[PDB]
Amino acid sequence: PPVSELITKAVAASKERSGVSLAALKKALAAAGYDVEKNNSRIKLGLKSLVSKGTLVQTKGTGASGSFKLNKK
Amino acid sequence: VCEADAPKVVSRGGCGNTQPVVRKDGMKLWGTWKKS
Ligand SMILES: [Zn+2]
Repeated sequence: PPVSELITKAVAASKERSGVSLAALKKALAAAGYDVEKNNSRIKLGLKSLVSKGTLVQTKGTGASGSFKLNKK
Repeated sequence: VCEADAPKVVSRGGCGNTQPVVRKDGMKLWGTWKKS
């Protein structure tokens, strides 16, 4: 399954008012059996694609270093 | 908006899409979507 679903599912499972950090996303995908080490660069890209698709709102920071929430709009 | 949750998470079945500002100009119904 593509990493955009795994990320969206992790952000939905940890839904809050702040927003899953990249470190929490790493932890959730690793707990989901996804190798976050080798494919970290893929994650940053896929995450960026999800922000560029507007599917994730950046709530703090800039780019992948930030916190993110599912764009309910 | 069509809120999907009635004001635990309980879903009323809604969607979450924003609503347009309808206006009338002759016989043509315009609807203004104010995105964000
Ligand atoms: Zn609706």
